[PDB]
Amino acid sequence: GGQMPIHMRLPKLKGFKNRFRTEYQVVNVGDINKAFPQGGTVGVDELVAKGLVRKNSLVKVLGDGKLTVKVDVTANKFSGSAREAITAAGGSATEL
Amino acid sequence: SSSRNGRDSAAQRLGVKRFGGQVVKAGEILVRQRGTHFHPGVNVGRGGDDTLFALAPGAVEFGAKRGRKTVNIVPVARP
Amino acid sequence: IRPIVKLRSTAGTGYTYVTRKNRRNDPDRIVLRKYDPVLRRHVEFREER
RNA sequence: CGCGGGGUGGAGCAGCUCGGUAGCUCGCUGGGCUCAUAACCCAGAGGUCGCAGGUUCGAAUCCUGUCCCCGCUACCA
RNA sequence: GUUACGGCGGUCCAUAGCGGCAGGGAAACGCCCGGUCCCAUCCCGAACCCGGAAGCUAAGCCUGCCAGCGCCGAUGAUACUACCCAUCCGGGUGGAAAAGUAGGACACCGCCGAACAC
RNA sequence: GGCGUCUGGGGGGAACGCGGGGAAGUGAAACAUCUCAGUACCCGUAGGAAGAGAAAACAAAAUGUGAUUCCGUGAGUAGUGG
RNA sequence: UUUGAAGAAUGAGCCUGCGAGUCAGGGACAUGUCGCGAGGUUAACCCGGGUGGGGUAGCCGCAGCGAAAGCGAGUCUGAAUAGGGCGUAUCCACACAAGAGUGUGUGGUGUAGUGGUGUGUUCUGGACCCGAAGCGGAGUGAUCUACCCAUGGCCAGGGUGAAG
RNA sequence: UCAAACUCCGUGAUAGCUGGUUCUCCCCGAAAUGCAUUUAGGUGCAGCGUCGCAUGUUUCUUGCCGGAGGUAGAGCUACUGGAUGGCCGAUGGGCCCCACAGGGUUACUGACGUCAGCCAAACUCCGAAUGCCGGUAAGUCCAAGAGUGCGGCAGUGAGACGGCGGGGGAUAAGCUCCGUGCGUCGAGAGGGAAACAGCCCAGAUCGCCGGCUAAGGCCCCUAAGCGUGUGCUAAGUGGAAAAGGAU
RNA sequence: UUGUGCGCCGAUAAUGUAGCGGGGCUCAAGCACACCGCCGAAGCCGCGGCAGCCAACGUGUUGGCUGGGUAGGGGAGCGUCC
RNA sequence: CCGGUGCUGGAAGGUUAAGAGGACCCGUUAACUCCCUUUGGGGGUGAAGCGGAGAAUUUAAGCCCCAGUAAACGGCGGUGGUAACUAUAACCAUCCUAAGGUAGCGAAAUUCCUUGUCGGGUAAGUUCCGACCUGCACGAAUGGCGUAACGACUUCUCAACUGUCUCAACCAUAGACUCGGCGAAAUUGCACUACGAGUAAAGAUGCUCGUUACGCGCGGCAGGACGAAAAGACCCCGGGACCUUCA
RNA sequence: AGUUUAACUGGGGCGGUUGCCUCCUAAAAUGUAACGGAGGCGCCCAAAGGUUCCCUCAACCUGGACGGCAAUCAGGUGUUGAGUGUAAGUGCACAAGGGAGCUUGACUGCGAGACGGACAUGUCGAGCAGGGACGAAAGUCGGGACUAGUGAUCCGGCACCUCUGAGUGGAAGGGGUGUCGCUCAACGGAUAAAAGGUACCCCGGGGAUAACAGGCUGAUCUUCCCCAAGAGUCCAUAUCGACGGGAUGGUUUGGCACCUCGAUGUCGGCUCGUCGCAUCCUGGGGCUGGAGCAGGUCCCAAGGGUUGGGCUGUUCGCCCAUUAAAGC
Repeated sequence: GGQMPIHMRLPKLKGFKNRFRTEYQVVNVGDINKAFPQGGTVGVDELVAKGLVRKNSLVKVLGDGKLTVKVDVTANKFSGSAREAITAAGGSATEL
Repeated sequence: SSSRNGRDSAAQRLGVKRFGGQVVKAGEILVRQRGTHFHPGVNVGRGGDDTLFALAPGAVEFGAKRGRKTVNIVPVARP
Repeated sequence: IRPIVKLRSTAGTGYTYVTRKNRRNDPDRIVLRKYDPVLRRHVEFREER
């Protein structure tokens, strides 16, 4: 109605967007424990196969759920909780 | 001709927001006022704009104390 | 020029800022007033002209 | 239809509020020059822009009714 | 436990106040005596503070007497009033119900302490 | 410059193409930036297609791809914008 | 169309025909339905005389918070274990803290989207239909009319009577 | 055809403007308000409708209880102001003693104070009723088809009259502007009011050559009573009207 | 002389009675107070039909409540053509 | 009247673009180096070159400025007093101006008041003529005052003339009327389209209560059908167009 | 050449206004409109903030040198009438009023919960921490007794930041935090940037809105009337009838804006009339300060009649002659 509209009387949201952003497709250790009840080698290809992450994507692993099984996880990044849970189960957490 | 009047301020919505018996949380505005037509008492505090707010839960109790009209908050004893 | 201007009281020992207002017809530019800064604690603040 | 607008010594004009209003010319009064005006000297004298109100301490000064001759008043069909 | 009592409080902070006219000094409250000390006066030991105990309940404080001034104050009635009835009557119903007036209402309650009692 | 001779052009054509020129209504609830729109229109030119095209390119540290054009995505994103 | 019209407000002479929410888009939102399902789906394109079969590039879901670096069921702020914001699908049970509104841990249950398609709104488009005055581009027009150029023609009759 | 020709094209120009928008039935059902607006005849959002989902009586009504208000009314010697008459009498004006002061005295003004009676939207020592907030117990409760939250879809955002309270206006307007869990029309037929959207009665599912009623009416028009009883009226009052006049 | 219930005057426009809707009404068909009946609606009831919501019971009947309606929302349908 | 705005001329100054000018500064880093410990890595300085930001200084017109110009656009005053009756004011004082409207004209094609006043003309003259000047709001090339002649101009008067009129009558012709023939039109919601007083969207053929009225035509009149025509041109809102300008 | 040139508006224009705060209107919650009634704001204060402590005025009376009503001094009365930075209101004497000392909380990070609420805005806020001020301590302090004292967004500037750094290291630029720049005052702020005319006008619309007429109202106007102070030699009422008061009518100027703006043609005249009576003449009558003639005033009466000319567009009016009269 000529009132200064909501999309102009409000401030533009702060900040920028960082075109050089390294975004990671994330998978949780609980999802891993469900996908691989027996354990074993676990890599980006296997996670893509089991439908946990997307192809052609950097992968990060996160410690949300419970992990009980031995896994030689291979991803691009790991969180501390994820790494610790993996090693507590007794497997390994390799970064490429 | 013309009138030199025509102005008015915005209504400030002063008044009593929580009357006697109304159970209120702490910080609840009880009384919006300019001066101290209502004074603060038990578990009630006075803001910069002479607004009365509960400092604790309870039911609002309107009382008097040395002629002043007061606003008090009486505790609600849990069962 | 206004009598009561912005002032922009800055700090000694680190030149960060607090802002308030003060009349120009006071016979000075130097409103030395203590204040709490971030990154340090209570110190004297002056008005950078 | 309706609106608008300055006032101050006797005359004409100035002067916006640090706490007085006043000043100029003319006029007038007294004296002097002259045998008797004008021009000279002043002790020169001279006013509350009317009352109400200031935030007033106090308002010519500021604000309103009044103070009132005021330039513009103009409903176009 | 009793005081003509000293504090600390309370009341829909006036039924409590003011002003009476007659009284009290046990401890206490007080005036009061002095400024050496802490402290103090935009000047003043008046006050604040300190040290004291000469005399005095004169005052404050306290007790009794009160409708003199103020305060409280119903009832009933009236006004006003939500709803209702009523074709103007702002009439009337049933509900609520003032102000003013008038009749009448003159401090009380608690805790501690003191002297005494005990 | 004149004379002679020879070779050719000239104009048309619905659309598409390349290069140039280039509006305004409109929208922005006004309007000028902006948009409409490089549209309409115009000009010059073609060819059966044209243009472009064989890196003084992309890319980002991958032993990378390897002319150009076109299609889809990227994405109504990054950004741009009184 | 109006507060309100039989209305003396509008429109309609009558009949017959025609005459207005449509279409496109992997568009947006919501809803229904179908398929599959933590996956769903292909686009261009290829092969098919078809409506079928291939096609993983991408897209949406699958982890969020933060300006971002980044960290990650946490994260941002912040000196903070000190609170708040957003998020941790939801619910159940227990336990402990609290009764400042309830929270924190443990266990369990375990999260539902996506692509077709219908419908309703919506975006870009003429966008339900009709309607201007007017703006712009390019052209047509001076055989009407205005003015001018060239060349021709016309102005009965009667008077007045300048210069020379 | 000329305050910028005509034609074609852009072009289906754009128009907050006007008009038009075609079959049916069932259920529900508004608004004409607020805020903002180069806005005021438009639009956004809210309010109000519908649909769906979730919740479920939280809504609403009544009783009771707890509460805050400053209206009506009243009061003012309770404030600010206004204001009547008395009383006193400063104060001044005069007079006389006549200076100048200090005195008495007044044809006068006569403040302040006081006695009595009064007034006020911007006065209040007071102070309702209502309404509002909250709580509580019930009611309705095969329904109000409630309320709240979310979302889809809206329309409305020109209101009108009447009752009550009020402003503006001449306490005029079929005036205007507000308020009112006030109404009706709007969007509501039917009956009455002669006719007559907004007044009264009453909210139309359809049918019936059945009955009771409301408002309003019962001599004839016109259905029902030239009803009964007691009075009144002489003016056709009834079946318009004032100050005021009136054996 | 007081108050009251009815009345009188004041009273006064212009197409035509025209300020009871009309006739006509005081032998009230006028006013007041009481009383008695009746008329009177698409209200309520009665009989019947239909629909919506809900409930109950049964795997479709009964019952209750509701059913004016503009903008508008929702639902279900008729008809036309291919 | 050169104050304003223009136009012309001038340029001692002031200001002023691009261009020259490139200081200084910044970025980078060859090299110096300092710790910090690492197996090299974080702080300072910093040449040249390349870049970026670009100061001082110089630089024209224009503008400011200095003069002129009004047959350039334009502008050409107030207050108060004063003469032996009164009246006015030749005269004076004062304020402001760039200058204060001269001659001449003047209730005007200009004068609101206003039918100004006076005179003339008329029986009677808001018009006309002459004159006065109190010029709301004349005025000298947006020319002033006059002017013979001219004018389908405007205004007034007079003679003559007349049907313009008192006051209308008659004749013919073309229509209208009748017959024959051809044969439209605008308009149109309908229709066996009364009047009064009312009521009503406030002016009724259509409603109410009454009154009046046999049905159908022909010629006529024009009061109504808020008659037809043209989506009011005035007004407003919205939008255009064209025009103006120190937007 | 393209465009702008606001809206509200009891039609529009002119005038005025536009945001914020306070009161009344406002109908005892909140809220509530009007070109309704009154005022104020677009700041100030480095103390006029914070804290600790202390005090209580104004007015009046009395006494006092200049000194006066009123300066400062003393005493008394005085519970609030003063004063509160500034409008008003609400409050404040318990002080929020007056004074002194020390100070900078006129903080940083946050904020349970609320108010208000179309949205955007706005408002209060106990409490935790940090580091402080005051205070013995409790505690208070995140500006002011309160409510106004201000401006969204975009854009850009400055300072700081362990953010980013278009191959890499840097840098530029961007980003965060704090903050600055708009009488954008038409104050929810169309553009960074904008005035007018149209009678040459056009289009779309409107009876949503004016002019004519109608309708309502009836201030005004008109026609009467009530009281009767009085003028009238006396005598209120033969006649006029003040101050005041009540009404008619609906013809005047108006108010409203209800039909009509997809058309209701306007003044005056001409023609034709028709109606009312508030009667100009004619007619009838009462009173008279009516001797008579002639009148005045009032009542009844609307049958008929109610001239022609000069001026002016004119209605109206003045004038000329007449008339029984020259009606409204």
